[PDB]
Amino acid sequence: TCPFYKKIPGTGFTVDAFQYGVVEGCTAYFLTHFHSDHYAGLSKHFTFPVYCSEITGNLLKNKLHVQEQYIHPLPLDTECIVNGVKVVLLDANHCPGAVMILFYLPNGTVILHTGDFRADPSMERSLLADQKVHMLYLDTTYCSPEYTFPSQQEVIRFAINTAFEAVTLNPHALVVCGTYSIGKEKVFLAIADVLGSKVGMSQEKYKTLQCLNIPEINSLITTDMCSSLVHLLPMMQINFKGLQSHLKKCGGKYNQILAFRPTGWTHSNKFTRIADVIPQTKGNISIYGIPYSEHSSYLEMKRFVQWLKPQKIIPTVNVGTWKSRSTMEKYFREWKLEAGY
Ligand code: NI
Repeated sequence: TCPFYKKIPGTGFTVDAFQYGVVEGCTAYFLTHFHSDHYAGLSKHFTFPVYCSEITGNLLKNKLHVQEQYIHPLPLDTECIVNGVKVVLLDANHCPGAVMILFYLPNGTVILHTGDFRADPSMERSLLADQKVHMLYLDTTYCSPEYTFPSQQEVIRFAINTAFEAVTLNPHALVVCGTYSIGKEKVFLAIADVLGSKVGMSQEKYKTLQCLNIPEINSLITTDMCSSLVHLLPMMQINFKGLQSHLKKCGGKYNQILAFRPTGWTHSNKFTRIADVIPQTKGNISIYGIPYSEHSSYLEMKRFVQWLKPQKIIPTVNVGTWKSRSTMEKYFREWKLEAGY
């Protein structure tokens, strides 16, 4: 049964609410982005109108084989009427296709649901800037001040420089990169660009990536593993054993592996700088774990809520415990007192 923080009050609308079967009183189901926690339940036997972005729609048609008559793609930064109500889609600065949604309720109330997001000062010059938000449904994944990480550009900087140095020192090494889902494609697209290579990958990852409207993409990725010195692998293979095993498949082409595990936040960030990050190494194989976040840090989150000045905030991540809720409400009150709204 559908939780309260996935219902839009005063409408026939739900948000990322697909795993509960037939939601009583729902006429238009919304999907913020193509990640498994959010789409769980969708398939070729889904028969209600789904609203989403274009890219999200491609992933529904091609990866879940949801039928074409039910996918309603909506363009961004655009006022659209759905079941008598004005919606707007804005960039979530998360993974590809990821949106936030602005709902204009018939009784004058105005709701922002954030989906998943990495807050950015650029969001302060979107269509949000024109007006007031009475309720905010907020991705609170890193809502505690100990959650610090670098900017995406610092992380990619470090990944480029690392990879170009190792391969200029050893022209016979292979670079591998981890993935489970969509998102973080810059990790491997930038490493492959500094290095002269296309990216090598499986048939399933290649077709996921063919859904994402990335320009010049046919020139960047391939299913021919042998032609490539950057390779994509499932995240669970980025371990000494998984790699050893992959190094054998390549057949005396490479004699060294440098691997990148993109993680979210991890405790080591509290003490060490991006600059100072060091690998695990066994013999001829090395693994870097890198804090490439697609979620707001604490500092980013707070800044966005203070510019937005909502009347009421409802969290959507970390909702399960009394101690987590209590913690999050304490930061909402400090933010509000400080900015004075
Ligand atoms: Ni997500």
